[PDB]
Amino acid sequence: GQAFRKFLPLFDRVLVERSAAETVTKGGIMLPEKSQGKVLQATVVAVGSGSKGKGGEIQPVSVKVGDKVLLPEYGGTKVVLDDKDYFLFRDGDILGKYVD
Amino acid sequence: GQAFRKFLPLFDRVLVERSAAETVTKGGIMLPEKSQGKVLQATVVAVGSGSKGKGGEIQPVSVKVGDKVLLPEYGGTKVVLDDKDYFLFRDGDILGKYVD
Amino acid sequence: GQAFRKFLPLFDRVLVERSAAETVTKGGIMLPEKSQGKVLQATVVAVGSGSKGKGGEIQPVSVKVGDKVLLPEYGGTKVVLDDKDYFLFRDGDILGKYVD
Amino acid sequence: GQAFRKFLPLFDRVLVERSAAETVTKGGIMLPEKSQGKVLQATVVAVGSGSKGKGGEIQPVSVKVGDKVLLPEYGGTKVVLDDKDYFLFRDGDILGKYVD
Amino acid sequence: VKDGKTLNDELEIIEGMKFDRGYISPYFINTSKGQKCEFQDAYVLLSEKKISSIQSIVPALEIANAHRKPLVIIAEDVDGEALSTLVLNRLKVGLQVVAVKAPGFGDNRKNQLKDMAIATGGAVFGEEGLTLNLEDVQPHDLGKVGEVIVTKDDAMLLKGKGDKAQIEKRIQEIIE
Amino acid sequence: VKDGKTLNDELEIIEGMKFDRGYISPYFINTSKGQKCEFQDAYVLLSEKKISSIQSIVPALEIANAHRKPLVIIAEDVDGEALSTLVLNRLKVGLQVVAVKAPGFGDNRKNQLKDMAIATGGAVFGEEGLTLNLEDVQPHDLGKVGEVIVTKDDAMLLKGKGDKAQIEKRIQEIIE
Repeated sequence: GQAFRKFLPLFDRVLVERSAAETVTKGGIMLPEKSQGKVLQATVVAVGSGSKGKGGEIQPVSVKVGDKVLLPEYGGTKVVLDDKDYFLFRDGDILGKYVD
Repeated sequence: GQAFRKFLPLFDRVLVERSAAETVTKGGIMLPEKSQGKVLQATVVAVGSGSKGKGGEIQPVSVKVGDKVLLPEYGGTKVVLDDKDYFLFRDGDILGKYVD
Repeated sequence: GQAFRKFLPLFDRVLVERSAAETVTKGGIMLPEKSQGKVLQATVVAVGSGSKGKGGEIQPVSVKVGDKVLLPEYGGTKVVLDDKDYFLFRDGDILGKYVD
Repeated sequence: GQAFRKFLPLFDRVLVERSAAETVTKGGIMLPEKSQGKVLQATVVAVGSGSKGKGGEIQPVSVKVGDKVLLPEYGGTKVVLDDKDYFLFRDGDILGKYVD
Repeated sequence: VKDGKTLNDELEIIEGMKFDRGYISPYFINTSKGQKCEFQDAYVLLSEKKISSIQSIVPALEIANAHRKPLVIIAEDVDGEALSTLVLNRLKVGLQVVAVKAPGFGDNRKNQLKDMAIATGGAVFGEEGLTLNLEDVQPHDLGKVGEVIVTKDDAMLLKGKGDKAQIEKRIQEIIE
Repeated sequence: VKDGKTLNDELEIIEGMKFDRGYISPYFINTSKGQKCEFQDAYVLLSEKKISSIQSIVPALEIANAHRKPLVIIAEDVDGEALSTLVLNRLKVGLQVVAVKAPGFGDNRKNQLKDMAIATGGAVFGEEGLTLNLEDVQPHDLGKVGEVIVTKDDAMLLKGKGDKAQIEKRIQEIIE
């Protein structure tokens, strides 16, 4: 498993960073802040070593660092690193990967 | 597992597209939009690589891409790709396959 | 497993000590006590011998004593040792490790 | 497993005696009875033979008789032996051991 | 002026710091006299909000018993738990304590307890923006009063060693 | 015209920007005089809605303490948490602050706080369609006032460095 700035998740946790806030629209209009919620697209920066549940050898996380992923809506813990909010999910909870 | 337009589901997830909206009837009449609900017949476009739960080797998804399936009613996450709503289910939740 | 001052946690339990209270701010201001909650950063001081659940041989705890960890928010039992409050978590509940 | 005065716990149960009531304080003051709750420090007097759940051979209890332990808060059954209240916990529920 | 009861007029000069409020439990009476609790060279614990649990009250009584001096507990109220601890310590071996509520409705007491503190010398515990708690007290944090009388309806503190140079500043504050 | 109390008539010319509202906590008084908080060359933090948490209030106080100037906090209200932080910073080492509610009651306050802002020079935080938050403030985002007097019932800002060329535009707006 790979770490981040003085941080390392345990057994499954993945530390991701949500993407931009989408302030303005596509064409020409601009949006407020109470709207737009939390962006579900994120990038993975920290990955736990391997899955505790796997018998004998640990089962390594599948999402590798530097990937873009479609986060779920609810599950996730807020961590603060360098005054930047990062979100720690579980590897099972990550919906999809933006491979391209 | 096979991917889609810059998207790839995780272990069991399957990305399908619901079929037409059924605007008009069979014979000659036409229907509104608040009715007709969400169509349960869909086509599978993205398939996760394999089942995490299977010990040792991964268990690959059964529904292969390009098939028509009878979706369930409740379970499913709304994803947006290219401004088109696609729905991510789990492979266990897909009721039946329209083989023909 | 390693013990502490006349104390030794059972199978999965891990005993940690929360970090400072953060009385003043970074720049120049100073804060009250009803605020600031409970610090989530702690140091592990006691570690149970091994995991009971593991078949045959015990599975040892991974967080080793003397490490800094990002505790969870809810789970944890309050123990008092030498008139100092220490908190006993389970090893699965510890979110991250501050490796550096 | 070892027994007690005409008593023997089954498959996991541990019979322990809670420590003193802490009537007076450290320095010089003295306390009432409605306060002070139930002491969490106890001594183990009876230990079940072995764990039923373990496949094939039984998994023996870890806390051995004559030890001091930090009991949990809730779990526990009240038994009366010789007009003395003893409490039967499960071996998993015992938080820590006072080794010294 | 008040409606008297005798046949003649009477001039009553209430001296010291007296407030129309007596002890809570009728077990602190150590006088063998007309229902009075009488202390000399006593400590004073001034609390703004209630003293509910046995936890908060124990350190002050520890200090008092260690120094072996009586103690008055002027607080918003003494809950049944700390009250039971106090009465228990009183009826057996004999720690010298007594408890009383505050003088004034909501707001006046917040000033009057501060006046009492600086008149005897100490700190009001539980203040809004001071962050003083009962759990961390010290012998220099308790007020000292020469003579204390507590009957069933009124408490009188007489000789507060309260650093007159600061009570004079308080007097100037209140006159302004 | 008002019902006077003296024997003669009196002409009282309320000068500057005065509103009938005083400080919240009686701990900001640094005058040793007739119950006044008196500042010179102070900053002004104008908030439309309440300042509830310790989070939102800390950056403004950080700016004030860094620049070492007093601060007035004119808001809809100061919640007990930010209020406790302010009083704590006041009673110990001595950050110079003082807080007051808004003058107006309804929409009139929504206009009057903007008037005060442009008269002193700054931005009202929490506006409906402006998206200005307290967490991101800057030294040029706070108003500046030459002299401030806050008593128990009224606050007076006297000299607002507020870019008179724009307050004149405001005056034309209100006259139209």
